[PDB]
Amino acid sequence: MLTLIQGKKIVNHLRSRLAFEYNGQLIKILSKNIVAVGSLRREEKMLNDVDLLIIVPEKKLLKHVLPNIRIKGLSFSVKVCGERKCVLFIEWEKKTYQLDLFTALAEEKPYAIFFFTGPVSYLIRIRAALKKKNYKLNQYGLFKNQTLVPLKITTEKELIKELGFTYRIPKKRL
DNA sequence: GTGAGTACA
DNA sequence: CGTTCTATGTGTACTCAC
DNA sequence: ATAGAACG
Ligand SMILES: Nc1nc2c(ncn2[C@H]2C[C@H](O)[C@@H](COP(=O)(O)OP(=O)(O)OP(=O)(O)O)O2)c(=O)[nH]1
Ligand SMILES: [Mn+2]
Ligand SMILES: [Mn+2]
Repeated sequence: MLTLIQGKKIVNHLRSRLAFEYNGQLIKILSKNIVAVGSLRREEKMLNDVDLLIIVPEKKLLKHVLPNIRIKGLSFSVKVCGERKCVLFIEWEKKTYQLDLFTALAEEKPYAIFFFTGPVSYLIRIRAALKKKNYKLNQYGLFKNQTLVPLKITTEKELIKELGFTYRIPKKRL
């Protein structure tokens, strides 16, 4: 375990140091395209792991953008990886800590953040509401009866509100 | 080289 | 009848027949 | 959020 002060330090260092190797020359992951989520974005006092959400700008880099990932100048061991979820352990200070990573394309941004900030209890509650209205909300979208439901939205609030729910900051999300 | 059961969110 | 407790979801990456 | 069930 590690604190929000530790986490904040760790996430800030990484945002200089991320990139993936796309067939030789490695293309630099721009930090305006990475977003701290889960506990750290809710600003909980104590952290179990740092969970991060990378936004890809074309679909056909998902084949590359997590299983060929590098963090400059620091050690790590991989336990799992895929196109959209990739879990890593880090060596920080003398510390070993765990780092989840997650991807969505820009079309998906707020829903990935809303899904990934948690908390777990909030996600469990919030969904039942719309299953009662026979809708489905996921990392990627909002859908009904097998067809996506498009909305005129850009940020997470406009999503939560377009869904018809109290918007609140991630500290006390429940 | 399609398809159920599990692990971990 | 009011207060309170409780239940509630679903995708990714993996494994292991076939 | 939301509704049903257990309890005064
Ligand atoms: N724990 C958990 N998280 C889930 C689940 N489903 C979706 N999530 C989302 C919400 C979480 O905020 C996000 C990552 O959660 P984590 O497992 O890393 O923990 P979280 O960030 O909530 O805080 P933590 O790492 O426990 O200190 O994934 C689930 O079933 N369990
Ligand atoms: Mn976390
Ligand atoms: Mn996590």
